[PDB]
Amino acid sequence: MKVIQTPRYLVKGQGQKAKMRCIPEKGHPVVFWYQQNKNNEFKFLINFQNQEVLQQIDMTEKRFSAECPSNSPCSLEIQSSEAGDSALYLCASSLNNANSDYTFGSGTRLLVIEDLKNVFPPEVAVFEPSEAEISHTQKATLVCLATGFYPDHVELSWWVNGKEVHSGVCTDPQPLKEQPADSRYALSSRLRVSATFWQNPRNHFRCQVQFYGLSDEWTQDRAKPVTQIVSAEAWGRA
Amino acid sequence: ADLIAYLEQATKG
Amino acid sequence: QVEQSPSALSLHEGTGSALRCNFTTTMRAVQWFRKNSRGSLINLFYLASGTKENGRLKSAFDSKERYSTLHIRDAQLEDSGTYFCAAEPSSGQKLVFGQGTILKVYLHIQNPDPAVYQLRDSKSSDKSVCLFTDFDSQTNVSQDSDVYITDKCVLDMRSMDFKSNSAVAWSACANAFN
Amino acid sequence: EEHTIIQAEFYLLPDKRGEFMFDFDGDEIFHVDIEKSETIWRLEEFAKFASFEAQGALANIAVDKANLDVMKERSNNTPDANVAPEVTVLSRSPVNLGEPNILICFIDKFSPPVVNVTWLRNGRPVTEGVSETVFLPRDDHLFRKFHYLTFLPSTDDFYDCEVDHWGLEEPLRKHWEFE
Amino acid sequence: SRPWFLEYCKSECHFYNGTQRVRLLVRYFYNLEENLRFDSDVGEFRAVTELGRPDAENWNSQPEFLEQKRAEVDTVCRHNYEIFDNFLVPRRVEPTVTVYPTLLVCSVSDFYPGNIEVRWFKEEKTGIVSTGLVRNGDWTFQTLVMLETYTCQVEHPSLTDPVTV
Ligand SMILES: *[C@@H]1O[C@H](CO)[C@@H](O)[C@H](O)[C@H]1NC(C)=O
Ligand SMILES: *[C@H]1O[C@H](CO)[C@@H](O)[C@H](O)[C@H]1NC(C)=O
Repeated sequence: MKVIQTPRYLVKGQGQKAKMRCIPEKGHPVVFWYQQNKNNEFKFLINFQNQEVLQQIDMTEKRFSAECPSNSPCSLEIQSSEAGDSALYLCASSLNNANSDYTFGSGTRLLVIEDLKNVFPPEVAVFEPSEAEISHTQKATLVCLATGFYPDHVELSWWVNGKEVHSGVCTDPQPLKEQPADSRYALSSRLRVSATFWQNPRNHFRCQVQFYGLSDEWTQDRAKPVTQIVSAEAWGRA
Repeated sequence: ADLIAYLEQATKG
Repeated sequence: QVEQSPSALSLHEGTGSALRCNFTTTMRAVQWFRKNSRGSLINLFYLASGTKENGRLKSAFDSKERYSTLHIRDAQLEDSGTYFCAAEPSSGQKLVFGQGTILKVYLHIQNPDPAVYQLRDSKSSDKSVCLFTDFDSQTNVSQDSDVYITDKCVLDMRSMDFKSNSAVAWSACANAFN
Repeated sequence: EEHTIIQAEFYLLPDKRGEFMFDFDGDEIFHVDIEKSETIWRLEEFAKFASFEAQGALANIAVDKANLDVMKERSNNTPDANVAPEVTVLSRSPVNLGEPNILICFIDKFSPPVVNVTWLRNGRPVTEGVSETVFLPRDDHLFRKFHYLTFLPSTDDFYDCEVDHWGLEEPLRKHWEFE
Repeated sequence: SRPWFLEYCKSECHFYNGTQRVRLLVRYFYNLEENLRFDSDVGEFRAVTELGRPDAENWNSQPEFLEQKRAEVDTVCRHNYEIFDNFLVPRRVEPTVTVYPTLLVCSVSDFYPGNIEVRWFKEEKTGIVSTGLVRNGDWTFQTLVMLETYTCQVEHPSLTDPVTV
């Protein structure tokens, strides 16, 4: 097995507890927790073999709570989140404490805001290929657009004929701000296929965007902006 | 690990 | 002839979509079927005009326009299966089908916990198989030599409101699923 | 700071069973297993903060046994009616399907301090994930006792706590389902 | 029914204000009825029933025994308090609060000590029924406070600031 971390993304308002989960490779007893910031600076947080703690810092002891319960995923929980906890929490596993050959998991991108009031899902729309491009290049490009989502915790995938695809796909490196002056975000992706394939009505195109939001307590008129999937479709025209 | 005190049971009869 | 679209579909639980049939001539009426794992053609709808709702499904038909549509909302595992549409042209008495839509409803794994266990045979400690289980829908499995590895499949322990995926290999359990 | 520590001990006939336990504000601090002659802390974290010589407990018991014979002869062995317990069942926390939990069987207001308790999952006795507490003291002359059951909440399983005592006509059985 | 003979003794240390005012109470019970007491405030043995009289006679005529007994307020009660005061007296276990409808219910579970306040919300003094405080027998309490129909507030010695919904 390969170090598995969930949730891939996370958001909490100040004062709330933020818990993170981690599953080590199969047979890896030693477990590591590190923290990386946007400046790409790492900081060892805590260390476990099986249940028992091998080492930890003075911050983790006061503000963090970590466990590696037998037959149960190791966890790391902040007790009172602050804006400075906003970082990437990498967890790794090792087979042997005497061996430094570490394998890190995906990690959990934690963000801490004043209030969960500005949490908005993305609005996703697919845009059909231009007649112009099809005649001029004989290739059809679809573009997906996720807009008005916050924070920038999204996962964009293309699905064709009930299968995810990567070939002819590329997604914007990072979500841009709709208004650089906090902001609500926007993201786009391109999928490119042969005009023929596109012109086939037997073919179905769908841009699926996973959003990471609340779970939790919601006190506002609109629906709870929970972790959900927002998707858009498009059909092969001839 | 201090030692806890207790009442010895008294004898009857 | 009947042009049904699309060819395939994958839907995470609680998602929705639509199927469509297009006709090359006037049809008396249209029907929608679902062929479940056990290859039985469940009758979902019959309509000669207008629209009908049957639970999470609703179909609409239009003879002049020579089209029909089926809408799924709030997908469930039980919805998986290849959907067909069938209609009779007013010209004759014989039924025409579409190419069909292979639907597959992806499950939502709350607490992934992949692991590969080994199981002994209940008749002899000689035989044993490998069980890869409790992974999330993302993961996939491939097939070497006298090494067999089934495809994946999801089971539902309803009494515990729990569901989990699984796959089997047989021919060590460490190398089986690479 | 208003509290109450209680050294509870006794000897019972004809069952020939005794007990020595300490009580703080209604909760057991520890007791002594006479057979193995050693201190048994209610919670494991207690051992670090204190200690108790079990020998003294056994000593007291012996004297209790003694006194008991004295009390029997003083009352012409005049027997007394038995007091039937009140059994109750309930989870320790809110119950979530697939989310491990604990069933608590609570036997109360009964004497003498001797009963047989049987956990039943789907009509069958459970010998795994079963705990119990010694007979705890109440304000009054009656006793109190807890039994615990580790379980995974499902809609298919149904549980029963069966309590047998000399004050009852037949074994008592309190039920519990996820419903 | 079946005859039984029980020799039961409870030695009670009472603390009104920590080591401020301590009171020893030795209680002796034969079968289901108490028969003999020793109250540190009386300093002497007193039979509660006919059956306890012989003992009171005997023990009260043992000067050194009564003497040792009166002292046990200190040599035993005090001695123990200073010990338990280190871990038992200052024990704090934070409650776990959950709101759900079966009739809305506020589940306050897994908490110590038993001193706790659970209020529904403006605050509602009407249509409130609770199971009452429930001892788990493992140094933890739980209670169900239900409002007939929103906010549930909880105050507890283990909480600097109250807990809400
Ligand atoms: C209780 O005890 C404390 C400390 O021993 C003392 O300061 C306080 O005055 C006492 N309270 C009362 C009611 O006398
Ligand atoms: C409890 O069970 C034991 C063994 O089954 C038995 O000997 C004893 O009489 C029972 N006690 C009762 C009936 O309360």
